[PDB]
Amino acid sequence: EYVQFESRSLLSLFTVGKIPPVDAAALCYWGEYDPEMFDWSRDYMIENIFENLPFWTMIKQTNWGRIAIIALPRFVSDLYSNQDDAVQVIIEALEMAGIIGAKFVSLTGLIPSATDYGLAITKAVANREDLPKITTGHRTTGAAVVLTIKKICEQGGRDLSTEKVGFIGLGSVGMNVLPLMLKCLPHPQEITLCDVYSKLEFLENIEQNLVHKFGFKGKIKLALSKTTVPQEIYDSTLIVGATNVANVLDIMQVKPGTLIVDDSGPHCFSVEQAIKRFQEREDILFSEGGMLRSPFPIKTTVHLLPSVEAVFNSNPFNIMGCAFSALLSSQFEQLEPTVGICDGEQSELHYQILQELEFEAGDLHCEHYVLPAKSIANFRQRFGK
Amino acid sequence: EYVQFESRSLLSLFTVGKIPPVDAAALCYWGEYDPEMFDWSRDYMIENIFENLPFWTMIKQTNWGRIAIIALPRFVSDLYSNQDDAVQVIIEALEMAGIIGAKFVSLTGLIPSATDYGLAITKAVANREDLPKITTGHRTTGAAVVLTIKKICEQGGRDLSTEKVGFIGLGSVGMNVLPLMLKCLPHPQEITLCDVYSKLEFLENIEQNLVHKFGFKGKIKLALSKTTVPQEIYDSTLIVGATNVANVLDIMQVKPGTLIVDDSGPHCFSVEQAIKRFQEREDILFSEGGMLRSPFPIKTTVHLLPSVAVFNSNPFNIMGCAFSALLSSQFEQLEPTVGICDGEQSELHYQILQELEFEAGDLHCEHYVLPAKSIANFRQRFGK
Ligand SMILES: *SCCNC(=O)CCNC(=O)[C@H](O)C(C)(C)COP(=O)(O)OP(=O)(O)OC[C@H]1O[C@@H](n2cnc3c(N)ncnc32)[C@H](O)[C@@H]1O
Ligand SMILES: *SCCNC(=O)CCNC(=O)[C@H](O)C(C)(C)COP(=O)(O)OP(=O)(O)OC[C@H]1O[C@@H](n2cnc3c(N)ncnc32)[C@H](O)[C@@H]1O
Repeated sequence: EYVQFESRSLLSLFTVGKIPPVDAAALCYWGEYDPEMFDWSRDYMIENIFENLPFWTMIKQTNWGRIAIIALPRFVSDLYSNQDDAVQVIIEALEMAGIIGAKFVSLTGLIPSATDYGLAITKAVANREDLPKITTGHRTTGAAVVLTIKKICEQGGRDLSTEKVGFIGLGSVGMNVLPLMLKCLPHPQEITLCDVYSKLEFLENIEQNLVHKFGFKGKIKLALSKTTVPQEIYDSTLIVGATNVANVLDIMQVKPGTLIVDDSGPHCFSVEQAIKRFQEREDILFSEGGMLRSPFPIKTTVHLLPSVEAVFNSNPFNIMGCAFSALLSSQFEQLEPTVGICDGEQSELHYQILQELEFEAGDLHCEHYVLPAKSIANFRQRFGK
Repeated sequence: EYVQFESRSLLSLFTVGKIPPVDAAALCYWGEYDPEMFDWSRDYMIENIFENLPFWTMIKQTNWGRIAIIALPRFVSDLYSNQDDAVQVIIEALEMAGIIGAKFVSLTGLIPSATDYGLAITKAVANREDLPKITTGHRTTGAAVVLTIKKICEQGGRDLSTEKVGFIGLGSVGMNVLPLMLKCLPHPQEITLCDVYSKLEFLENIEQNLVHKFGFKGKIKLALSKTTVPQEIYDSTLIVGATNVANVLDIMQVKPGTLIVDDSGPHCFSVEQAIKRFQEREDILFSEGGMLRSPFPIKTTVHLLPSVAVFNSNPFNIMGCAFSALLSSQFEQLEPTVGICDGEQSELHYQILQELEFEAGDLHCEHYVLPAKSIANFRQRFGK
């Protein structure tokens, strides 16, 4: 009904006028390469499975316009292993996106982290005016995470003002969330900042800004990670994750009653262990942080790659925040696209427009698993006020 | 080499900038469907193999620009039985062609014959301004045939002024050839006009134009067909075919020393029997008529449809009416042709081709090339 499978090439159908142009696009990639998960080398898959070409795989038709989902013919390790190659395949994808009508293109996942947050792309296309504008979409991602913090506190039966909040990963997304949360929601009583040892000075500057720029009056703690989070993080009652490193948090050690919002992909904790613990004990709440719930249902068209071949039954109201960011920039000129580490209060404009449009966070879920509403109510009966 | 196989979609490669745009396109179709498919239905091919989409299958890189070859997702019988659908899929292919750069698009094969010579396409594109221009390319086809007539007489040791010429099929292509032949080459001794019985009045008018308009002083004979060609046609020593019906001419009945230039597709005689007879007796010269020979080798990129001869192709050869779309984009005086146009711009095409050092392709029929030594034997037994 809201999900339609298309066996024919979306690009071919577009070029003969059988499907309309899109207004925006979002670039993704094929996860991570593991030699024990595939029959062939990395180079074989890139050349023969992905054909070294970007692949237009989905259309998301929202009330605010159409988004093409385009997959780069690369794994995440390829983006980091050669930034020049990453930029060149992204430029090939931007040329395709422009032909099919995109005006703005979102860089999802770790594409910003691997490309100087878009700046390496913008410099390589500065001499071109025929390509769509790029955005990391991270201000909208930041607002989706704050909306999820709001929702998981509501579903948990608690107020944020009583929480001890631990931030795991204070990179581009993480530092969009922390100031916006302080702007939009009641201040918690304690904030822990957790990142790797080499970012201690960076974290100490964040602590200064918490006191003197963002008006935070509660307790502040710094927690340095090595291969995993230090044990102090398990003192937090709300954990907010935005790491580029999987499984740094042991979900079996969070205390009963803990709320977890995580935009990390893969998650900073084990999804299968979190689900098992929730099914057995119903004593945590956990969710993706970057997903928005549109007030109107979204029509999704899906064209699977035959060689690469949870789509059906997927929630038709849900859309990823940074993907939707590209439509926000075309609909509302004030919501300018973002490249580089962008510091400022413009995230509040993303939060305000999302609320005026009656977006909220997606219902609590983690990859394939939706937390059933009765189990959430059981958690709330035991661990709320 | 000059032929390059590409396993990836040309359309995909173009949209990422790995293939440059083209200057023109030519539409074709997937031959004829019949129980020769032995394993798959017609609707299964159209719905699941062609996917009801045009298929960009080749690029030809010439010294005068690039042309995309695009196959319509239909068989030839589908074009005649349903002119409405044929126009609809052609307009879909024109939108793709415009996206990949084509300014002019040729309609090859029987597409003009089944679409009122492009008039039906022009009608349905109405006021749309986002599509490339179409052309039948038949004025360039006519120039290729006249160039082949010139070439087969060169190599046969014969001169046209002493020949008895029989035209089989006087449609769009055939009537581009005849006036142009009279204008560019020495007038033959005799001309026979052969078409279907229902076109008698049309042929009678051609005869009046031959004498009073084109200044032909030789003998003119009309000889209609009811199914196969009448016996009068076998009195001809040069036969020029352009029918939309196959196997109306019996190659076994032609006299020794007969020259045959055929643009029919499939041919109006049996290709198998023509080869067999030529090998055993070497008493006929026969060739395609619509094939041009470029002075420079053409580089071809081929993307074969994954479901469904090319490397054995002459890299100098290019089909006349395909090339016509490139001529229209290069030379603004060679206007595109839609409908039965007649006219005498045909000389311009012929003159431009000679200017560019084009000639007819070497004598060949489909996959078979007539060996140059067997051509010399013919010239000994039947030339001068
Ligand atoms: S489009 C919306 C973006 N989100 C998604 O697409 C879903 C998940 N996909 C991802 O690619 C990533 O998980 C993120 C995008 C969420 C990473 O975000 P980003 O902010 O762009 O990446 P960045 O490299 O700038 O910061 C990452 C952050 O994580 C810290 N970190 C690494 N290891 C640790 C440990 N062990 N503890 C704590 N922090 C850690 C990095 O040092 C860095 O600051
Ligand atoms: S790129 C240039 C186009 N040529 C080709 O692509 C190669 C061959 N492909 C074909 O589709 C056809 O063979 C032609 C294009 C050569 C057909 O020519 P055209 O002029 O466009 O078609 P039209 O229908 O206008 O005329 C055909 C002609 O043949 C007559 N005819 C039919 N049956 C007979 C018989 N038995 N005898 C004599 N003539 C016959 C038709 O009445 C009709 O007038």
